[PDB]
Amino acid sequence: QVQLQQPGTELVNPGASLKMSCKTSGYRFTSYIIHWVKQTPGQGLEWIGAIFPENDDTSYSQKFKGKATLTTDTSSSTAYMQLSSLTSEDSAVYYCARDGENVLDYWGQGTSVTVSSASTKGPSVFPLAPSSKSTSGGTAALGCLVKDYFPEPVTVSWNSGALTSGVHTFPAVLQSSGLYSLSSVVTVPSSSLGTQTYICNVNHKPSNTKVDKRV
Amino acid sequence: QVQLQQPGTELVNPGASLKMSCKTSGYRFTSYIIHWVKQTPGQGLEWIGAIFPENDDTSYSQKFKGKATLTTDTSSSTAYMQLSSLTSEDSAVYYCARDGENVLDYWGQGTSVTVSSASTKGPSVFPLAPSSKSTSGGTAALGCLVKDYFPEPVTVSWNSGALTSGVHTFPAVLQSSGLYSLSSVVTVPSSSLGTQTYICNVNHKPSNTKVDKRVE
Amino acid sequence: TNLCPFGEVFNATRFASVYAWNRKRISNCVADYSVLYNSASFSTFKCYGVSPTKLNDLCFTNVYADSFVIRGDEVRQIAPGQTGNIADYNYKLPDDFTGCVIAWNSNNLDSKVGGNYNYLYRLFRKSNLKPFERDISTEIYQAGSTPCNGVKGFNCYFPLQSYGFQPTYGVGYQPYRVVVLSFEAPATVCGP
Amino acid sequence: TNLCPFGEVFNATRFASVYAWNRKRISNCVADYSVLYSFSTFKCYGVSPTKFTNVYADSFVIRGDEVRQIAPGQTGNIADYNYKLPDDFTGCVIAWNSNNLDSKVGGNYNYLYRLFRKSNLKPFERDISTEIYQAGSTPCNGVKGFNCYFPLQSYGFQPTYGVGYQPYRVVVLSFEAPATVCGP
Amino acid sequence: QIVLTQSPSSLAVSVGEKVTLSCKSSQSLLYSNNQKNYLAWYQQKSGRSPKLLLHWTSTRESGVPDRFTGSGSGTDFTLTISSVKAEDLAVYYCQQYYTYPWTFGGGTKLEIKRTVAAPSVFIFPPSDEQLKSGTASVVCLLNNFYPREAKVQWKVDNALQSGNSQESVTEQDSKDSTYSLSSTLTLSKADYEKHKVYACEVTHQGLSSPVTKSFNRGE
Amino acid sequence: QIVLTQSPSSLAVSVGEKVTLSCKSSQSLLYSNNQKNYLAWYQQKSGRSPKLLLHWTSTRESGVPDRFTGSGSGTDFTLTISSVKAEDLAVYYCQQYYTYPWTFGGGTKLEIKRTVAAPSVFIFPPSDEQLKSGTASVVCLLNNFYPREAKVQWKVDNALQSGNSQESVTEQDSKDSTYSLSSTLTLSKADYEKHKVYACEVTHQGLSSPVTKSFNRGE
Ligand SMILES: *[C@@H]1O[C@H](CO)[C@@H](O)[C@H](O)[C@H]1NC(C)=O
Ligand SMILES: *[C@@H]1O[C@H](CO)[C@@H](O)[C@H](O)[C@H]1NC(C)=O
Repeated sequence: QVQLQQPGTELVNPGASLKMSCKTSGYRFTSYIIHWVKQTPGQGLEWIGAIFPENDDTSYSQKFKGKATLTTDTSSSTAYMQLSSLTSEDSAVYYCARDGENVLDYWGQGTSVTVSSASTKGPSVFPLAPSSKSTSGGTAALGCLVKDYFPEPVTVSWNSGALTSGVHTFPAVLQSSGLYSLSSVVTVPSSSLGTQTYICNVNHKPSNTKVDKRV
Repeated sequence: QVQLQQPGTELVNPGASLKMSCKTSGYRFTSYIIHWVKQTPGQGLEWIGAIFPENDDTSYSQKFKGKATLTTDTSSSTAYMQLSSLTSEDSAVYYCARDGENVLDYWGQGTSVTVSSASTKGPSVFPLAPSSKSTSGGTAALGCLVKDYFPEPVTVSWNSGALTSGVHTFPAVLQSSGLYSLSSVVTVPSSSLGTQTYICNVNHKPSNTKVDKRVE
Repeated sequence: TNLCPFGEVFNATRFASVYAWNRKRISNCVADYSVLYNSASFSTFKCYGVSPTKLNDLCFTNVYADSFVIRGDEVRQIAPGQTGNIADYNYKLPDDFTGCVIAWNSNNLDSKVGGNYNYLYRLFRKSNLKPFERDISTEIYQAGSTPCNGVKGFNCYFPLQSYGFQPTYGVGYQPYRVVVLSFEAPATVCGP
Repeated sequence: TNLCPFGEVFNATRFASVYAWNRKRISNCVADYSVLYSFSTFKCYGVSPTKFTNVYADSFVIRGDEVRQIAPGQTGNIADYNYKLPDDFTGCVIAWNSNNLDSKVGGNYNYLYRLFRKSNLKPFERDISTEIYQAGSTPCNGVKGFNCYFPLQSYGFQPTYGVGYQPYRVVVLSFEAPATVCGP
Repeated sequence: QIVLTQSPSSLAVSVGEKVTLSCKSSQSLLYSNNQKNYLAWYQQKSGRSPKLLLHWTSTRESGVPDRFTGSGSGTDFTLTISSVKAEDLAVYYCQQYYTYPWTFGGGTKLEIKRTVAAPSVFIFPPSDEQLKSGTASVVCLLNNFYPREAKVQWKVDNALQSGNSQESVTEQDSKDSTYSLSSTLTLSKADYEKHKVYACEVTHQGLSSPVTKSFNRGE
Repeated sequence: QIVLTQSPSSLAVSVGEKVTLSCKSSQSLLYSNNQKNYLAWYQQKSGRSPKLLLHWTSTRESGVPDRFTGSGSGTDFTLTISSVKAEDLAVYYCQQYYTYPWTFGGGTKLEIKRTVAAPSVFIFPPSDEQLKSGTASVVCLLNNFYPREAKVQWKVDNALQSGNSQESVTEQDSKDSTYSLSSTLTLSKADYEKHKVYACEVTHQGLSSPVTKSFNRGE
């Protein structure tokens, strides 16, 4: 039950600083060193640095010296990374990982940092209804439209997790508004449309908005 | 010095009866009751019964009533369990324990009873020599093969008790012969093979056989 | 000037059981101890911290006479620094004991054909009695972890046993009446 | 026929570091403990303090805050990596303040402890290893660096320190065929 | 700083094929004392954290299928998958732990080859709830298609539309090795009610034409 | 007879994990007079006798570590280990002293889940002394490995052997939480002197390639 927990999203005004956490559980914090890794979307993994929780000794890549400061709180079992003077390059997913006998077996889910002066906006969810093309192969397509949201990301689930088959959630596209939009579609039997009930669950954690929409 | 002492091993012919001892020391025998517990290998603990040494009052499990008789000798401070009509199912470790201030805090080592018509046979110790082709990283394994012994158990020590780290004494296996064989191995620095001398000490308390074999 | 009422303690028709031992305060009176020592009706008359001979002229702040019946073998235990059932769980004397233990055979009075079941002793106790401590409890003794519920069974036993004094028994198992005189409120018991 | 030498352990001028603890076998002699029982700690386990084939005397110096760790079932750097007592221990643990002898102005750095080990010590085990400790996947090669640390630290006993961080001399007597150590 | 070079950056393989991935190091990752090579292999599937598959070059972690195997010494190392499965779709990275700074390779993206699959084309008319907001969004779904190349053009009343459409393509599926596309045409409610036929024109290899999916507004 | 049911019979947990073990009784073990529950907990490490950890459900014995805690009332009781340690590998038993007959549960074996460690393979030739007795034993040691599952194949002159080998596995270590395995190939002196290359091939999760250790009679 070794768990490394990171905040999912941070919205940072440009030119500002951010400190991001890596709460740890299931192990003695002082015993294991914590590594920090950066992945820009569509790009590979970059090592920023490592901290030993016992003495706070630090090792860093040349690029992150003076950009990243690694710190530790023994009581909270939490590791922190602070970045300075944030710019567009600093917009990425930052990962916390734990060294062990197996190297980096334990990784966090990730923290996505968006460097924007923009404001959090919640999504407006509208339905894509199964249409009178009955039947499109014995199979019918239905979905939800998630629109007008910032920052990324939004999570879409179907039937509270029960529906995982035939579900395609499309990558978000930035509209001219500066707001993102996505579509989630599920392919289901046309026989089920009268009987089964299909509800999409949309969560935009940055705006603290959860929407359940039935199709 | 509260001590409950039981014989380590007993060999019984099938159809016969075994009386086993639990000598007690360090306390007034009459003051504390003695419980008897059975463990079949790889399995859990089963209560047989209890005796109060003052009046010889006894309580038994329905399974062991008519199989187990509990007795005491006040002068010798010894408690006894007699088992009757021994069968292979009665082959197990029998433990004696004292109900003290808080349940069973003082237990004995346990008596392993083997029900067999076979005789006690002492071990043959053969050397497991390290490889000259070594090394894989500076570490070498040497060992002793203890073979053709009945009944269990055998104890192996390395260098008269000095060598405790890197030692793996494997669980014994029953061969088709009806005799047990085991291996004891120690991982040692390869550099030490010329300097230090490795001798294994094998004891089979059932046969009073003690063997010291030098490896290389 | 009024003589102390030792006759009440020594010549009581019925004596008490050792577990339920009886204590009488002796105060505001004059007692001749030597008369008892030369009474010569006593198998045991041992004085600790004092001599029977000089006892006749002395005064004490408080005198307690403790009276009970035990068996003849157990008279040795009614003494300082002694161990055994009577000493451990029935009647205990202090190591710093100043006083006299007097005992006599009571087979003529305390023994019956068929047995005298009235006299009792404690065989079982969780702890040893501290000096001059009386436990008259009749609760079931737990020799094990399992609870009793006031009911007997394995691990659960009544704590008192009976001497069952019978006339043709041997002298050790025969009844003995014991009076322990304890001496240390101004002095209220002067010897002549 | 000889008087057992408790004095050679308790009144020893010099005491060992906890990692390098010393053991003396007490045997073939007469031993009295009412005489021994001047000491901050005198706890007996498995036996009664108020009331054995061989006796072993283990002697070391630790800080006062860490005397509690010299007990059965105790977890801490001293129990975990320096001196371990079995949970089934039968014996007596005695300790006393040694600030007068084991503290120095500027510090006494001659008393040391193990802060780092891969495994907890087995009961009655001694590690006198001074090898660099690897806290990470990267190899150390006998050289300090990140992931690479000397395993031992110094108490640095100083005279004006608080009692908890002050030096304590601890003797653990372990009680363990025939018999050659008899209470007279 | 030790430099890890992975070749190739991307490769496409059929299911059942053996794959050999390569990591080359600027400096030897062999340690003389243990004779072990300090390299680790990671797999990151889409939208997920990296997973350790192998450590010390050849050591598989618990739960890793035996198809994944590690070999190499010094500067040259290889990750071998015997019989790749569709779920093996991921970017595979090598990391060195011999010296600090710790370094990772660029990664190899494993793509899966599959037979051509025509898309299934569906059109979704704007919801009444959205029209209340004054915005109409028409969504066209191209579903379960290989290869990825596809074009969608929107024709309102047979007039080609420009500047009002945005498209998103999914990553390859873990099971069918296929891609899906969504084109959204966004118009004001006012423009939506001025036109009747909204059509999605689809171009794909498995499709034998520029194919049209259409709906009439109000119908 | 009171019945104590322990679930699970076995569990595997990581170091630093919290373990809750259950004891369920057919009858209530609560004594109304004292509000005490007459259940006890014991730990039996391999090769050792049972040791009392807790009495009256929650009362820990002297010397027992603070991590061990007991809880419950009536019929449902639990033993909690906070931050499980590697030495905590043992079989834990629950006993009732409320009534005689005294009863014990089946037991729950705490096993430690660790990181895969590949085996170190060692081959030992038959001794000259054993041969004088007419029997040859070839021993293979696989040392310090997790997971426990490992396969040993005996090949003589590249001939797979069946029915001539017996294996033993050690219990998990109190420190490294690993396992060690011994296979003994037993064959006649005659068969031994008829062939030359005696080899042990080992397959395990930690090994990407099979590891063979071999010897030739006379080398
Ligand atoms: C008890 O009675 C006898 C006979 O009368 C007498 O001699 C004795 O003194 C009496 N006991 C006491 C202590 O007065
Ligand atoms: C240590 O010396 C002092 C003074 O001579 C003495 O009182 C003490 O008993 C000695 N300790 C031991 C254990 O002999």
